[PDB]
Amino acid sequence: MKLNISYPVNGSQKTFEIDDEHRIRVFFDKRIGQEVDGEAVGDEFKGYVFKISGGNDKQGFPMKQGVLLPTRIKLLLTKNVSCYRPRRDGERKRKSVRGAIVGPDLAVLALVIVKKGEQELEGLTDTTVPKRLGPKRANNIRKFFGLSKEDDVRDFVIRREVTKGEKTYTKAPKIQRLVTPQRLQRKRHQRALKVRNAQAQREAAAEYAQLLAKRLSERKAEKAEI
Amino acid sequence: SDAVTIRTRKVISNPLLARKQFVVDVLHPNRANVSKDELREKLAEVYKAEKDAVSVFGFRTQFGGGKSVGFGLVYNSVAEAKKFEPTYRLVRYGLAEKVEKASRQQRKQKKNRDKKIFGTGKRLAKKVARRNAD
Amino acid sequence: ARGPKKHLKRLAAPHHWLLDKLSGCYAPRPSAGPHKLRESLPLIVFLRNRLKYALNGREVKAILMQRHVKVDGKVRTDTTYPAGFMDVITLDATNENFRLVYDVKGRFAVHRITDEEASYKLGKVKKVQLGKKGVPYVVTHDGRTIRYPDPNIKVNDTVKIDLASGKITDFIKFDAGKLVYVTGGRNLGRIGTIVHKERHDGGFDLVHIKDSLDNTFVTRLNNVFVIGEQGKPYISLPKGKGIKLSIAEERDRRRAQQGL
RNA sequence: UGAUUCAUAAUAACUUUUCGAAUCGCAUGGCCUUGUGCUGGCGAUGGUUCAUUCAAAUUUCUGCCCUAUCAACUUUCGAUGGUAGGAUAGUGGCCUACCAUGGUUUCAACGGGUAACGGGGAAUAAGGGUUCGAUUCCGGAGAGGGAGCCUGAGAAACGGCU
RNA sequence: GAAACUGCGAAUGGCUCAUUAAAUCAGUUAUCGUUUAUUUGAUAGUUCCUUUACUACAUGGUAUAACUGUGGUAAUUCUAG
Ligand SMILES: [Mg+2]
Ligand SMILES: [Mg+2]
Ligand SMILES: [Mg+2]
Ligand SMILES: [Mg+2]
Ligand SMILES: [Mg+2]
Ligand SMILES: [Mg+2]
Ligand SMILES: [Mg+2]
Ligand SMILES: [Mg+2]
Ligand SMILES: [Mg+2]
Ligand SMILES: [Mg+2]
Ligand SMILES: [Mg+2]
Ligand SMILES: [Mg+2]
Ligand SMILES: [Mg+2]
Ligand SMILES: [Mg+2]
Ligand SMILES: [Mg+2]
Ligand SMILES: [Mg+2]
Ligand SMILES: [Mg+2]
Ligand SMILES: [Mg+2]
Ligand SMILES: [Mg+2]
Ligand SMILES: [Mg+2]
Ligand SMILES: [Mg+2]
Repeated sequence: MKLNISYPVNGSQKTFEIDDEHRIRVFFDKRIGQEVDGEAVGDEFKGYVFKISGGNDKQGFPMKQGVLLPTRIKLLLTKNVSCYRPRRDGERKRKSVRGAIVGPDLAVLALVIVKKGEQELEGLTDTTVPKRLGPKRANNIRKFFGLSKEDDVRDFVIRREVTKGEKTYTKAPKIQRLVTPQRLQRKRHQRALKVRNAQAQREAAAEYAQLLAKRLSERKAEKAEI
Repeated sequence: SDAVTIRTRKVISNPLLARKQFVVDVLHPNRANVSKDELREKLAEVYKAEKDAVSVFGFRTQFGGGKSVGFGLVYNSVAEAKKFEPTYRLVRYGLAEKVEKASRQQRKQKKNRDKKIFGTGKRLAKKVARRNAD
Repeated sequence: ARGPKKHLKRLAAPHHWLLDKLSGCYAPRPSAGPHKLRESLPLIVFLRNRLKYALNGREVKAILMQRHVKVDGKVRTDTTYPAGFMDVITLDATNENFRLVYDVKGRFAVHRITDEEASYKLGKVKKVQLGKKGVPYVVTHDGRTIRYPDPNIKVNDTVKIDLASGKITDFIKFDAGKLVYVTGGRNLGRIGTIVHKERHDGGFDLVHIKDSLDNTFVTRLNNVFVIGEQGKPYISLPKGKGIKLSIAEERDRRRAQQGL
């Protein structure tokens, strides 16, 4: 089968087609999230520790995490689960997923290197893939660059230069949750609106109570005369 | 000498859409169905606007001939005519180029084809190309 | 079935909108709003059909999205906003104000009022009740909750709402000898004074209304709207004053007015 | 209010504690300890409760074709009612538990047929009638047959799912 | 401004008359027997766990799509790491 191996701390990943099934009975009858040692997997993966994180069988059905059961069953999959993307709100689909137990009917395993071995793999460790996006929220930039509570995050924004041959410019994202005078003005407006709303309601209540007292005194005057 | 003698009945001034709207009665004896070019020119000269701020539509000519009755609009400016006037009738008057789209069937077929792709389809196209290469 | 309806068929529209039978299968279903669906007039029907200011519904939308129309002092850019009875429609361009009052045939009339009268409206009290924190409120016929009313205001009274600050300027009681605007039924649009109110505890209090030509008619109290004293109405009445001439006197008026 | 244990208020607490703006645009005024300090406009979108509107659900009275070669039907397994609970958005045998033995019928119940969706209406027009109404408007019901449910204010939805 | 997340709509319309004989439906009531998005109007100074133990309000947190990259299936508006 193929081994989709990913080394996430450089973000890099590649596939090794491993034939000669003496090497891949080390994977058999082991679930997802279980760790294996790479010496039995090969001489090139010597000292490495993989964690089985997923896989696809023949006929392409994915390994659902933590089913049991090295065969395929049809599950009623819901929202926020693997192996299903709902096309409506509240739509559940009876799809067939393949179990978490690794068997010989897999076409590809998914492995994550949780421990680098002795030798350096030619497509997993020597190469580093950069992250596509830097942080965008203010305090996420602050904890990315480790600054402080009070600092200008505007000066620490990761900018990327876009070159169209003749014209080169830079683009920076936005600072979501950025403390701005517009936000302070909006907060102040809401506080002032609550305060003057309560003041105007109390003034209307006091004026109405004066009216009620006047009508009560008039009614008492027009009743005591009788 | 041909006595086109256009007149405008039922005049309503509309500042809401910034125009004057009226019924165009065209008395054209010894003439059949004058044109809308002549009607727009001769309404432009009587309402003093411009040719391109005057809009005419209607003109069902009376049985037996010699009279055509329609509707007319004279906008306060050409920009206010292009803002408020339908695109088909701007295309009629030459104020707008006709948009060249696909037909209705190919537009809806393209939409239903694009409903089957989640995302931009760059990854899907790369996977399909690589897998169909082997 | 299965949910709220969103289409109004033409021929299922209210008859007083005077929509032509042909030219489309559908009628403008009014939005939810201050007035009931069959007792309101949408802005597309007012602008396109009554005032003739727009030829299409596309032009009604083009009028409203420039914030030209305003109903009761607020802009109301909806095409099918339910402008009903007593509603003041101000068009700031063209400098004119309309009050949506019925004509005597039972139809909303194009009635131009002044800018002084456009600064207020009248509202029939639907309920007087105590709200939360013990605060009295009054509900008018156009859905307005008005807090802290006069304690003498009861149901079937008429308040005068100021349309800028929506308060009660004054009010009119429901007594015998006060003007009525009939807002429902086959006597809709008629104006007269209350002779007396017939009680009927259990349901449907009746009102005996007499107009200026001494023609008495009986109307349910849901359809009675007080508009002022004997004479001197608080609103400006439309042309015709709610008299309901018969059809013989109507053709007599037409032959006496078209012959010059 | 025709009428209430209504509206509403108060007291003692209760709560896998509900809401009480960490949202967006445009304009950038005003004041004096000139700090990018304090204030500040027109809106948009949210949001609790009441009212309104659009509704929905249930419901009173009265009205339906032919058939007795259909005279008794209902009550096992809710049929009529009472009490209490559960359930519901809510009334209610809607369901459950315990009691009572009721309820409908020659003024046609119950059953059978319908080549029956009901109505506004249509044809024929002395008057009365007779016949039609799947069909452009209103209401119902259904998405091949049944059943079950998700999401949602609203569906037992089928150009939603099992 | 594609994509995608979120929001709203998808419950309307349209079709058909199979079921259905106090059932639907019609006129008439009732909700003092209820739910109600939206619209419209009104509405919220009280937020402290057992105050003499508060943790930013010039404003808290992570976790995901789109995207990148590696794939499986002959195939689906399949989707996995
Ligand atoms: Mg933001
Ligand atoms: Mg429907
Ligand atoms: Mg509408
Ligand atoms: Mg109980
Ligand atoms: Mg009970
Ligand atoms: Mg029982
Ligand atoms: Mg049938
Ligand atoms: Mg005969
Ligand atoms: Mg029928
Ligand atoms: Mg029918
Ligand atoms: Mg049939
Ligand atoms: Mg129908
Ligand atoms: Mg259905
Ligand atoms: Mg079929
Ligand atoms: Mg079916
Ligand atoms: Mg929805
Ligand atoms: Mg279904
Ligand atoms: Mg279909
Ligand atoms: Mg459908
Ligand atoms: Mg969404
Ligand atoms: Mg909406």
